[PDB]
Amino acid sequence: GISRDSRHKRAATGAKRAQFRKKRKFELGRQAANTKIGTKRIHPVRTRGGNQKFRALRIETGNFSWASEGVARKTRITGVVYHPSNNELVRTNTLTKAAIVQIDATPFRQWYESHYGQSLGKTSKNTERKWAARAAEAKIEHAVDSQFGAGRLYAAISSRPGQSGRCDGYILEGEELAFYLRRLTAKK
Amino acid sequence: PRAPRTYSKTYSTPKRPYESARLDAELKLAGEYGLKNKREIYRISFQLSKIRRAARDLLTRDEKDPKRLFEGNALIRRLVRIGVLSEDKKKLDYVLALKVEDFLERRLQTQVYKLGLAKSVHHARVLISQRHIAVGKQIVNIPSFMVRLESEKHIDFARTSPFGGARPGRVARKRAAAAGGE
Amino acid sequence: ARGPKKHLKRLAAPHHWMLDKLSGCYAPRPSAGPHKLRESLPLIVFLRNRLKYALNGREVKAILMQRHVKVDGKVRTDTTFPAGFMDVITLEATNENFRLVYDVKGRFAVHRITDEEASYKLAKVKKVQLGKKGIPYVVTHDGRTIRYPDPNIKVNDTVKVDLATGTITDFIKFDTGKLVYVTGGRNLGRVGTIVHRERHEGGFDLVHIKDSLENTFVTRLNNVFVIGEPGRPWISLPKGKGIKLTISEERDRRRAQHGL
RNA sequence: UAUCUGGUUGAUCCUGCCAGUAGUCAUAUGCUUGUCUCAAAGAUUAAGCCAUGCAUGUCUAAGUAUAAGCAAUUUAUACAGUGAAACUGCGAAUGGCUCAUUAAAUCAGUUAUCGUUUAUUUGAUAGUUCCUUUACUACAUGGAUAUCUGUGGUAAUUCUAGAGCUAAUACAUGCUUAAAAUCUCGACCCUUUGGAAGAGAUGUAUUUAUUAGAUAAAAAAUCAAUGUCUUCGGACUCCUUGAUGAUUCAUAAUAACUUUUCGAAUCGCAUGGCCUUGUGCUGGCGAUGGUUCAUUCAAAUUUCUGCCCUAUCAACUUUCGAUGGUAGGAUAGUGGCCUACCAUGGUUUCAACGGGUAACGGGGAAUAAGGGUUCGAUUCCGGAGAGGGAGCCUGAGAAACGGCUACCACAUCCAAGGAAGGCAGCAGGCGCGCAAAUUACCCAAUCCUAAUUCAGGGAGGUAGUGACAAUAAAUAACGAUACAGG
RNA sequence: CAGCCGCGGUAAUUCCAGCUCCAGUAGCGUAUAUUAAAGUUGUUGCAGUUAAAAAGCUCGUAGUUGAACUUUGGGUCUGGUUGUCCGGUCGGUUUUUCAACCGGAUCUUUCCUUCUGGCUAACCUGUACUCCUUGUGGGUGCAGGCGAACCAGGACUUUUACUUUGAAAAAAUUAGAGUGUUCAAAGCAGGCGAAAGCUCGAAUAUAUUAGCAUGGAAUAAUGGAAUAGGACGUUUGGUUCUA
RNA sequence: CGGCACCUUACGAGAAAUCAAAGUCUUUGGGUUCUGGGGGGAGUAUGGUCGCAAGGCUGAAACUUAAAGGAAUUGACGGAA
RNA sequence: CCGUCGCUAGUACCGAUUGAAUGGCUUAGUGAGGCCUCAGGAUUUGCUUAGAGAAGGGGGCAACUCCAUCUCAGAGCGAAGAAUCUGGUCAAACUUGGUCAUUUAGAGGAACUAAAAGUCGUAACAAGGUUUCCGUAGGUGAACCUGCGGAAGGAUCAUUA
Ligand SMILES: [Mg+2]
Ligand SMILES: [Mg+2]
Ligand SMILES: [Mg+2]
Ligand SMILES: [Mg+2]
Ligand SMILES: [Mg+2]
Ligand SMILES: [Mg+2]
Ligand SMILES: [Mg+2]
Ligand SMILES: [Mg+2]
Ligand SMILES: [Mg+2]
Ligand SMILES: [Mg+2]
Ligand SMILES: [Mg+2]
Ligand SMILES: [Mg+2]
Ligand SMILES: [Mg+2]
Ligand SMILES: [Mg+2]
Ligand SMILES: [Mg+2]
Ligand SMILES: [Mg+2]
Ligand SMILES: [Mg+2]
Ligand SMILES: [Mg+2]
Ligand SMILES: [Mg+2]
Ligand SMILES: [Mg+2]
Ligand SMILES: [Mg+2]
Ligand SMILES: [Mg+2]
Ligand SMILES: [Mg+2]
Ligand SMILES: [Mg+2]
Ligand SMILES: [Mg+2]
Ligand SMILES: [Mg+2]
Ligand SMILES: [Mg+2]
Ligand SMILES: [Mg+2]
Ligand SMILES: [Mg+2]
Ligand SMILES: [Mg+2]
Ligand SMILES: [Mg+2]
Ligand SMILES: [Mg+2]
Ligand SMILES: [Mg+2]
Ligand SMILES: [Mg+2]
Ligand SMILES: [Mg+2]
Ligand SMILES: [Mg+2]
Ligand SMILES: [Mg+2]
Ligand SMILES: [Mg+2]
Ligand SMILES: [Mg+2]
Ligand SMILES: [Mg+2]
Repeated sequence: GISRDSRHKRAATGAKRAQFRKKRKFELGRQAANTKIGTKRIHPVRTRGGNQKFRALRIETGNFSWASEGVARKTRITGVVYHPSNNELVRTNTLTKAAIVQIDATPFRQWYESHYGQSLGKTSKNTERKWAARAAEAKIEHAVDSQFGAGRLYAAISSRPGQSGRCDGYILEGEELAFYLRRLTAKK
Repeated sequence: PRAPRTYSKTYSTPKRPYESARLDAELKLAGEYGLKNKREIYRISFQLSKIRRAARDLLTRDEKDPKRLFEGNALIRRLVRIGVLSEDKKKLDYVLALKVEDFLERRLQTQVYKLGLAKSVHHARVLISQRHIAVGKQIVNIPSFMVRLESEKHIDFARTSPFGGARPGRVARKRAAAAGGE
Repeated sequence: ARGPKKHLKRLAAPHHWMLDKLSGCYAPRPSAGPHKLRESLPLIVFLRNRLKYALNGREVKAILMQRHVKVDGKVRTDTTFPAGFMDVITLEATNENFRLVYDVKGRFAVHRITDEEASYKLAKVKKVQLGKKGIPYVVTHDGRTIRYPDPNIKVNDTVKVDLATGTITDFIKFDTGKLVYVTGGRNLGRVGTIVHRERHEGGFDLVHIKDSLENTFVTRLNNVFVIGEPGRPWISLPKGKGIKLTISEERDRRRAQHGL
């Protein structure tokens, strides 16, 4: 029904291409998922070659990742903070790929407390040595720290949840992060 | 769905109908070699025509060079086998002018008459039709057979049937019966 | 149309079957196997039209069921199993061991091979990749995939496969001046040495190849198969031995050799 | 197998056409028609309408069988011989038909998928499911549902409501089988050369991150971090890496998530090897499943170039995607395929755009000096369609029509409440028309499908009708006598 | 009746019947298409003073076309390919006396793309000089080093058109080889033994549009050094590197 | 050297009048534009377009018909000489 | 030999009917049916130790030397799961309009063609009895006339000084 035909689309010039054949299944495109954040729901869809393809619906949670540390966690999402394609996805609050979001962050904090164990926002004798050996490696780019303190880390989700089902993304760092922040500021 | 069985409307009418001289010639030819129709003559012409065309084509390429050399040679050989070409003439440019008369002369029509057997062309034809004459020991009953020259000496009366002399044949039998009755 | 096509019409059937134009509507569609439809040979065509050990399809089927046929060690029961180039068909009753090898004209010649040679299969190299768990594996243009090949077995080389075990006996490196056998188009079935390799970035690597008669020809790389070193091929090739004579020459041969 | 003749004229030579002539697997028709082989055959009008019948289903030593079936007798004190029925499987997306659309579309050759899916195919292949480690599911886990047998409704329909049992490679659950190595955690001593008892995590898929996946040559000074062997001046040496023309490729690690895929509670034969003499632990020939990678069958797209007539179509496209961008969404995947935001492009007298086609494209056909011209519904390859247009289930593969759902148009069956339909399969009928065959015989061939030697097959063949077209040729021959020519 | 020309108006060879007779023959007529004929659609290949046809005239963008000029000539060897000179021979074959024809290497004021390196095959060699007819007949043999005998990587190509051979243009069709369907139209068959087994086949060629490949450099265009911002390189400084 | 101009043979042409171009064309190819394809129906119908109009440019078919033409030859004829 | 006006046939042309028909696009309004979607929960059950009557309800009075125990009130926790249903989306079709193409009735009009013998002229052809044409205006009963300019296919390749 909803097709991906280049049969329709007039032409490069403009001539109205007549309806050559009734559109096929292999040309199809399904209805959009546009996953929100409100109770965990998934529906698969039997695609071409069989092959299930999990559609995220109202997806809560997902493993958002650090770059500097090289880690990710069983972490909740809060809200759709800024989506750069369309702002209608921020009113309705529809999570998607490369939409900027705020991350529960508690899990991250916990992990840090194991990893380095110096705390963000503001025992045992040989493990002390280990701790000493670690830490003072990554100083973190201020904004991130603030987010951590808040309980709301700025990420960009990069799993396509309408295709994958999972809602796994990326803690924002550096220049891109800054840009995103700026955009957010402009919006608000 | 198997495949189209191929055919040729082989044997082709002339481009004018009533070229009087031509007609006369045709008639004469028929008389000479006892044909049922002009159709046969036309067929013969077509056969010869094709050969002529082939020869022309060959000529249009260089003799020495390959296709011309080989295909032409093969054609010549075939002609010789048939017995239309002579043994003096095996130079392609000789085939070019073979003539229909020659072709006619090579038929099992005439190669009965030429070898005696029949007596009078038409008679020979009739004999051929009526299940006599075996070129090998296999009964030919096509007049327009074209004898192989290599198997022209082998043209005999049939193993079976009369004249060859296996069985006397029907009327004779009747006569015998009558005699017996008497 | 609407999915995979299941028939093969007898005219559309590939010519190197050498099938009758007439005698039935269809030809046997060689099923999914280790060889490409048109570059294959089904077990019907082999046991009926070539060998004539079966007078008909039914007979062939019966033979298959009886399980005297073995295409490359394993048994086979499918009428239309595509036995392709280099495949070794052994009929255990008769002991008529065959390797499917091309004639100079192109069609598959019935090569009545000995029992000792019909044992391995020479096969090309299509790919060299690594699979899961970091294991390097070679692929053959003649079906198989063999794990763990000698690191210097690269693409378009040839490989003597033990066949019974399905391993690697030996290999030939593709290079200048190494006996090669042809499997594509106008030169299909010939045999030669290898002179050049026109590299060409993307658009088909050509190969200038001379035969025993010093007659040069060119083919694409995919259409060439490395059969040995000049003088010593690794397989017994049929009468003619990939020479391919001129038409005139052939004619001469025919009409000189009249031995009644 | 290069050919011209009649016609203006009072007569003449031209322009010029008409007319003849020849051919057409080009149709029709008019006469006629003995035989052999060969054989197209409801395309042209109406992709008009269709009574009836048939054209897809199918089980092996090997999925299930207490038919209260057959047949029965010298494996069943859980089963074992055949097997209706049904659930599971697979098939029904091939084939056949037809040419309505359709004019850069289809199609032809030519590339590409580093741009993807691919049941089947043959090749391959998964000790890590555990989660603190002093008493726990294995020599076999569960309850259903159909056949049946029973209780029925209905005017009807390949209609199926209730009970009773009863299975499965149904469909759900679910066991074993570690060593090592690497990464996160850790009782202290002894003032450095610092150095470790021991605790947790690490399959495969999934996701984004992140690293490796190297490679144009030789030789240094020393500044910050400061390691190994010290034969306590100091030395430092042997230091990893596939393929492509080309990658963020193959692929392998670090990190997590995961409504944790997968990881054989599977069927037929056969019944071996050690005794720690238990019925112990062990081991053969096969079937099917199941993972991504191959392959094969394919699949969508996609590169380049090529179409019939028309200017009595010169502008078109762009509000309602046109062209491009950015991002998303979707898709198996590429992509204005769709959405948001922005830019103003894009095509065109090298005929864009529009209109027409009594246009499906090509292979090819007819004609035939050379060049051509016309035709191609139609045996092969592609493409479309199943009255029209739409939508979707199942499935590896359908936007299927011998599947479904709707609306329109047509129509059937009725007890009027409601049911069922789709011959452009074959045969046949009407209808239309100048114009086209038997409601036959069979799977023996040809090949095709499945659980598959075994069944099925209007695909296919076999005849029937058949002057479509083509080939081969009987329709007296030899005498004698009798009358004439040479 | 008559395609057309035309026949019919009391002598019809053209109408309607008999006989003769012609043509074709199990076929032959008619109708419409269509191809040939039609050089009456013309590129090959037409016409335009008067037969139809030159715009009343000039201008003019597209298109279509467009003068001549840059590497010619000579030598020196060296491969063939058929006629010749006898068959030197058991109707076929191997040289010479000769030939034209098609190449190849070179040298001619001449580069054919150039190098960073791999292999330097070879002797331009001469290190010991001799297995040895009186010898420059002949080779065990390795420091300087001819590189075309090949690669494997740069550097950057004036770009076409044209033509070459090649690789690809499914089978059926077409052309076409072989072969006794009895002949042929066909068909892919067949053929030969002891007739205990053996054995030839199922070719070849076309299709030229576009793409791929290679040789050719005439023809036709295109391009380059004229603010030389040009070319080289023992430049000598530098500047930006990259590593 | 240049544009508004006779005679013969034409071997060149041409159906011929004639033509020194209307030649170098079946011994067919210097470079280009435009026009024509039996006669009539018809420069009409229609649509376009151009105009104040009259008209212009553009431009059919149905249907019809065996001739329409050209050039000359001999005649016949002419209120031609 | 040329026109007008007659007669008989046929072809097309225009043309009021607020014509008729088919199809293609198409405004606005409606909008079937599925797909996803928001829910919705007929029913089916597993595991919980949740108390039985049970006659060894685990190997001899007894939390059975209590067994997937006799089995329903549990109730909690699930898994699957119909009608029904909230928004999308694809969108057939319908309703009423609008539009392009092709057809097709069509009173009347105004043409053209054919045919052998109709009517009034004699336009052209001979200097055709005003020489023909062409363009153009204007007139007429019809050829046609007549201005103007042009042409000779002219009725002249000719008048010297
Ligand atoms: Mg799969
Ligand atoms: Mg007899
Ligand atoms: Mg490639
Ligand atoms: Mg001609
Ligand atoms: Mg005249
Ligand atoms: Mg006359
Ligand atoms: Mg004619
Ligand atoms: Mg029809
Ligand atoms: Mg089909
Ligand atoms: Mg990296
Ligand atoms: Mg990767
Ligand atoms: Mg995108
Ligand atoms: Mg066509
Ligand atoms: Mg059509
Ligand atoms: Mg067609
Ligand atoms: Mg049609
Ligand atoms: Mg088809
Ligand atoms: Mg119908
Ligand atoms: Mg449908
Ligand atoms: Mg049907
Ligand atoms: Mg079907
Ligand atoms: Mg039918
Ligand atoms: Mg008929
Ligand atoms: Mg059929
Ligand atoms: Mg009959
Ligand atoms: Mg007979
Ligand atoms: Mg008379
Ligand atoms: Mg013509
Ligand atoms: Mg003409
Ligand atoms: Mg004129
Ligand atoms: Mg003029
Ligand atoms: Mg004018
Ligand atoms: Mg020039
Ligand atoms: Mg032929
Ligand atoms: Mg005309
Ligand atoms: Mg709705
Ligand atoms: Mg006067
Ligand atoms: Mg007058
Ligand atoms: Mg006058
Ligand atoms: Mg007046």
